[PDB]
Amino acid sequence: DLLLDVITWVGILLSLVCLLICIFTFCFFRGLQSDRNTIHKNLCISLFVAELLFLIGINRTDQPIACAVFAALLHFFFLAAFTWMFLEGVQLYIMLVESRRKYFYLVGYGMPALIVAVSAAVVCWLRLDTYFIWSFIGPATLIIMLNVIFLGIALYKMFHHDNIKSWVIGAIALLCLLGLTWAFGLMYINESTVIMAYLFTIFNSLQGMFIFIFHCVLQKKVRKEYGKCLRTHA
Repeated sequence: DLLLDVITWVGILLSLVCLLICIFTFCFFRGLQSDRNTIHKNLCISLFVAELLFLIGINRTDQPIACAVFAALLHFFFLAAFTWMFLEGVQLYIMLVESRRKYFYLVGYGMPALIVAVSAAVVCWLRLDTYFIWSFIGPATLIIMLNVIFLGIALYKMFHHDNIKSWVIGAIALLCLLGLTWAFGLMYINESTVIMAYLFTIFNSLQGMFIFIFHCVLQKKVRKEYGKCLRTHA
């Protein structure tokens, strides 16, 4: 398990850095700020927190009180990131049919918050032996599928009838990347097979890679603003 952990540190750190490079460029710039800059900022914040909590809580169950906090925080932030891409798909559909910053914050964090508190009322990730690992997976898979539903609706609308097209293609690719990353991420925790846990590292490296290359340098708006700042400063 120790040998595989060496590889995971490389990938998770790369995901943390690649998110970090454009976690602030979503708030450090006063031009980009919009309804797709708050969703894409909270998404990176949630993924950053999830990655950091993973790196600090892979198996450290020596302190039970710390393990419980680790588990609750990770279970909250995973579904927070997933519902934030839900809100990203909803926003991409709305900007296709045609400031709600706090109301996206309400759906983006309230729904994960509602589940965690209610579920708690009834390895440091969770008990994967039935009980309510399925009660976690249910909402997660449901919102992933329904985000796919919106992404497909928008893509089909545009295709049979731009920049929204590129954004929804990037969003569906990013959602598939989260799927194929945090599917092995929930396998690296209860076991240590090199067959999937090792590829979990490269999927984190690609997940962060896509977040940093599509939504931070290939939008022709973040790149232009960063170039403006760079050229003006010196």
